[PDB]
Amino acid sequence: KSDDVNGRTKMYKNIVDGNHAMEPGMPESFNVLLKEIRSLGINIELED
Amino acid sequence: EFDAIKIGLASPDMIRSWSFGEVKKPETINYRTFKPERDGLFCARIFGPVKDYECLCGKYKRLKHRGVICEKCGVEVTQTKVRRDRMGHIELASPVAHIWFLKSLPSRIGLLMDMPLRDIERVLYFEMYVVTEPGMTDLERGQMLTEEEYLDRLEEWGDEFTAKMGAEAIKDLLASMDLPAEAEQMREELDTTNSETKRKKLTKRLKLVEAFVASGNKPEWMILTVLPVLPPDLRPLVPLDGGRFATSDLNDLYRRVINRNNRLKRLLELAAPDIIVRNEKRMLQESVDALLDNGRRGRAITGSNKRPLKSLADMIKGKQGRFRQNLLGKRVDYSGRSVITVGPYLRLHQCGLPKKMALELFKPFIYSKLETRGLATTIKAAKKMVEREEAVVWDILDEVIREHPVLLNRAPTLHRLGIQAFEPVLIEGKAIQLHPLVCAAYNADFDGDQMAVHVPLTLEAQLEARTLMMSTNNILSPASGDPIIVPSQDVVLGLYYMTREKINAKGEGMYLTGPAEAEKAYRTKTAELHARVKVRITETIKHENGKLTTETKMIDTTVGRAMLWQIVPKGLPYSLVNQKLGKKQISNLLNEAYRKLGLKDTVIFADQIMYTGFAYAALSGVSVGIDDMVVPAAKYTEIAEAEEEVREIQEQFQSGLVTAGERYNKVIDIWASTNDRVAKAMMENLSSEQVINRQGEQEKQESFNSIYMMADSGARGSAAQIRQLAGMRGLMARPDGSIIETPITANFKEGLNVLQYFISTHGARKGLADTALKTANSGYLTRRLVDVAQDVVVTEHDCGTLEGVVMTPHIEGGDVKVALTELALGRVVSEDILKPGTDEVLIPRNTLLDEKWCKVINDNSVDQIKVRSVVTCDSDFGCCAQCYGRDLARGHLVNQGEAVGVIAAQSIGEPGTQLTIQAKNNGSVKLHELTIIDEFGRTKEKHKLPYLSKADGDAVAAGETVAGGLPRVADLFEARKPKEPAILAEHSGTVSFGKETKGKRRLIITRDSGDTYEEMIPKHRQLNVFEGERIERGDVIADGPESPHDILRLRGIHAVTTYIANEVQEVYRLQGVKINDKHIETIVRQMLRKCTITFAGDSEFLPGETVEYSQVKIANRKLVEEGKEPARFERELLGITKASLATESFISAASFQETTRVLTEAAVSGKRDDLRGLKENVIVGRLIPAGTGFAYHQDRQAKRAQ
Amino acid sequence: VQDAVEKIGNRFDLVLVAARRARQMQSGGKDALVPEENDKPTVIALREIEEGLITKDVLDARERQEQQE
DNA sequence: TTATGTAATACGTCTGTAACTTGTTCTTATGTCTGTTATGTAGTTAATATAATTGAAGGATTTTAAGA
Ligand SMILES: [Mg+2]
Ligand SMILES: [Zn+2]
Ligand SMILES: [Zn+2]
Repeated sequence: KSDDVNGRTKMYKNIVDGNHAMEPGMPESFNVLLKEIRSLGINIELED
Repeated sequence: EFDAIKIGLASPDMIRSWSFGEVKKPETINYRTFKPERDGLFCARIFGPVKDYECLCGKYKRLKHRGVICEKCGVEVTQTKVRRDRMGHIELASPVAHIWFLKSLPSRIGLLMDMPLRDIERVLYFEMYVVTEPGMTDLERGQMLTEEEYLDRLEEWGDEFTAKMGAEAIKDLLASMDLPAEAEQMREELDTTNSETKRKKLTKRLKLVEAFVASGNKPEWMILTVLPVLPPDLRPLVPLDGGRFATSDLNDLYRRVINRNNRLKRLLELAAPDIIVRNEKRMLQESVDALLDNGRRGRAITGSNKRPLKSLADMIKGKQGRFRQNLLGKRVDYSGRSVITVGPYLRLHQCGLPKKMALELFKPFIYSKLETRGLATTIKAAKKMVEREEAVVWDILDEVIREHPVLLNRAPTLHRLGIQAFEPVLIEGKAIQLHPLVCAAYNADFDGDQMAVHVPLTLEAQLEARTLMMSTNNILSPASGDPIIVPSQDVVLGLYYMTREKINAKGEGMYLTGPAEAEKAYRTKTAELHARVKVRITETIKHENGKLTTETKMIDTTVGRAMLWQIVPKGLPYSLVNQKLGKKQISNLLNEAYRKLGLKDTVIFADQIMYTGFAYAALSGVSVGIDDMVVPAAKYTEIAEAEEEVREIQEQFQSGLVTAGERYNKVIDIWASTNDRVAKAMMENLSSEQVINRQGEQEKQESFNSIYMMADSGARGSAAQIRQLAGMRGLMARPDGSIIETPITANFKEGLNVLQYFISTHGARKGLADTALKTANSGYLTRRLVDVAQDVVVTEHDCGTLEGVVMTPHIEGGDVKVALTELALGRVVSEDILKPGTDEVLIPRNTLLDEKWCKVINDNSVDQIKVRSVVTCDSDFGCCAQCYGRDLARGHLVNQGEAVGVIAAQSIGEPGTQLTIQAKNNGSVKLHELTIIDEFGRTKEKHKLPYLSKADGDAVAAGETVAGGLPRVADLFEARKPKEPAILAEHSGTVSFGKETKGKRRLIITRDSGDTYEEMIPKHRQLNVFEGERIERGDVIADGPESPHDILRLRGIHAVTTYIANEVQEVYRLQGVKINDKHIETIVRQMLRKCTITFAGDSEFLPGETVEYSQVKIANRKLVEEGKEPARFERELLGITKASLATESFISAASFQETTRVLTEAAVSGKRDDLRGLKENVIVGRLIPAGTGFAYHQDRQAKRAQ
Repeated sequence: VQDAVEKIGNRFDLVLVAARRARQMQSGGKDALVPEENDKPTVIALREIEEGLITKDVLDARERQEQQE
């Protein structure tokens, strides 16, 4: 509903298709957070 | 996709690896073509194309050339969104120190090289040299040389030594350090040291060195040689309307850095004086620190508009920072807002939603249904049909909203009842219609309030709204367990009026077949609402075991009482209705209905109660008039008497018989007495009337005055307000706090004069401003509680612990403050409850104490019990179901996955705005203190014993003489030290005096082993101990407030838990707020989470290190399994703030507050976050490991196990 | 929804089971085991759970049977 | 009875329509080369002159490192 760019378009399409299911992803605000922390010269990353 | 977030230092190679190019020029965009320049801050070759699948020169301009780098310009043909991801880098001419690792105290650089910060800044600011390589010379590493001294020792030695100046010198010192050798040196010296201060210093330094060697970081990485550059779309330069351009301050900061770097590179080619190059290096350092954190080094640089430029740290941190403004909270789609009106026709599960709002909110659903049932061929057809507002669109909207719940919210959301799910009913208008019975949960009044509406989209959200958040499910307050849907105002007034009793009303003495004939008599004007009649009532009782007994009898009642009985569900006694029904009576009706019938019957009964109350309050015709405010005739005479006596005491003062202070005090006393007497007279005149009965004499009857009925029913108003209306206003306070002598001798009926109104304003302003500030104080307290207790979730069913807490009724004098039934309702028994004086097991272990067992305990006169609590649970993470017990909002055992911590924090924080020896019983006397116990065996009087009519065990008869609210809670939850604390006996032993050293005194104690322990006591201390006395541990030496830390250290966990609970509940109960103690115990458990190791043992723990208690418990269990010496620890009480900031997760700590310190420490230590709590999963958009998502996370914990 | 939580025991597990049933009825071609009575899939799933026809074990068994076929 | 001659009827079939396909021929849109003008960059000036700068303001509490 706020900042998952692909997820919100997918949600709109699914509602139009009458499916009512979502595929959540990563919010864009968290990516911005990571980019600024890296710009502060600190290695922040996601482990698998 | 990912399971953890790692943080650590950034090496130059890593920063280069992140980058897609090197920014060489401060250029941004062209002044004519508005296109990015090459090698600038917005370069398309470094950061990506400006247009989707296009290149700057425009030769490759389609998806056919995807992934092809154009040879003429160099722009990769790809999507524009890569400009939000691609970074750049700047190769700095000279190294620059990182501001966070230098000026965030304690300085990691300074701690690492063991030099004072001022020295390091002197080297950095290019003032003094430092030796890097000493060589075969008497000079040592890190010693300072001034310019003159550097010259003399350069002539003396020459190239044997190396001395440098600036960030380069610090970099060489950091690179030349041999970390393992230094660590061994500190370890050995610590093994052979005595001073405690030097112990702390080398402990921190060794911790830093060990963290560096373990994390894999290199110290020289704290000095930047290459500077990363943020993606352009995160610092955009965009055209505004009117042709103006809007930019971010990061552009200016980066431009300054690049300009100074280029100037330094130019000055090192046109070989320049050392002074100029030194100044330029100073510029470069200042610019980099300004870009990273503006204002920390010194004067913050400002823009052309004369306010400080916003740096990256400002983007990251604060109330406006990314964590709290965009990650922990967001603006959401499918949301609306409107003014709220009242719907008296609604059911408890219904809310009135305007049609236009529903059309806007449910637009995709309407499009879907129009496409499905065929009236819209495409999506623009559906859009046009919705815009034109055709009828079939309205039927489709009805069908979509038919059973789709919506979420209603009102700010501030103090507790979870501030958001609830309702079934929408489409209404014509623009205002949301709200059910009255939920207003108390929302704190909503219809004077301009606005509410927000949210539409849950997926099926899971809809079922969560229907099952968890729906208004019918949330009718019990989670803070106390009481009903929260209790009727108020007109409902109470109507139920009160209909159930009142009148003498010689029309139709008195009539015999009625049942409630139906009472209704028939009232509707036919045969009998009044308040006629005393005899009615045949059929009453069914449902017992505790489920027995249903039905029986009929004739009862003397009132017509209104039977008419109200008509709506009462079967299973309830008729005595609940056969009385005048105030607010308490209706609340008791609803509570009994829930306790004996369930939920559905309760909601139906509540709806019918509210309908009936509204109807009969409308029918009553209750109105306020100037004649309803009867001023007693005794008020004038009482005022005259008080004035005459004040004249007499003024005469006495003029004679010198009494002083000024005495005169003031007793004048205050006489005016207080006059106010009380006038209030009593006005109440007595207002509360009664004389009527003529059937036999013809005069009888006393309770009054039907409108104001009296308003006050007595509990609808609106209390005795103070009627006193102000028809009695006296009383003494009022000067703004400093003093109480003016002359009161206001006028009420609001005759009106005040100018000075009386001025004194009134004095206090009115104080009240309003106090409310304004206290709201913010309470909000900050609630925030702090939420972050400390956020990680507590019910993770297990039984922990298998035998520990428990001892619970007894609370006694603070000669009367009980709260019974044990209230304290024990909903808690699981820990130790078997034996009957007093008997060995029979009345109650087995692991049993939930519901109402029936509470009545059993009350009947069998049990004083002390043992129950499980959250603090004593042994679960590694969270708590278990048994240690928590009943969840108050639902009435059953707490389910797995309930966020009990958030519930506790909200429960404690919500009431914050409302915040600001003769025996009297018969029994025996016991000495411990003094206790007076009734014959039944219950301790009913607890009294202090300062250092007596009856000795121990002697029976005493009645009458025998044996002889600031919110700040307090906030100070208690942070475990503050009192300004003048109580001095407490450190060890058990015999006291002895000592040498009265000048300044302050010393004392000694001799222990059982003969060792002497010395204590440092100030002069002004009224010592209680006497020499030759063996004082126990936990005894008071100097009277005063008790520090919770001392209580925990010297008494135990249970003592500090009891202390905190008792004081916070004293504060809460003073103002009439009821909060269960399990919430407070959850908070206290979160206070007890860290331990300092006193005996290192063999586990990887250093002495004097504050570590997590669960980690130590797991390590000790492992070592016991291995048969190795376990660690010895002391537990610490930490304040909610300090406990929150010391969490294992650095994401939660950084999002709480003090982001700079948390990030710096985590980066240096190489911390790893496992995303175990609620806030971390909220930030990364994942399901929270609580409630519906709980199971999901458990599955992952299985997958990582395999 | 007191009957449903009594039949399941936990509100969250009930929500999960009802969500699975509703997705089966909406996204999939599965038909309701109780009269629809012009109700949405979530409410019909709740009604089926209250009647005892749908549990987590029943859904898992049906999924296993579908996988076998 | 049997030749004869008309008549129904079924099958080839000659021709008229139409589909598939290429030549080629003309027209136009585009890419490229070239010439001219405006833009952008850079270097130089020689009475003598030689430690900013501008504000800004009734905060109230805690905790934690430096100095002695
Ligand atoms: Mg209001
Ligand atoms: Zn190109
Ligand atoms: Zn437990």
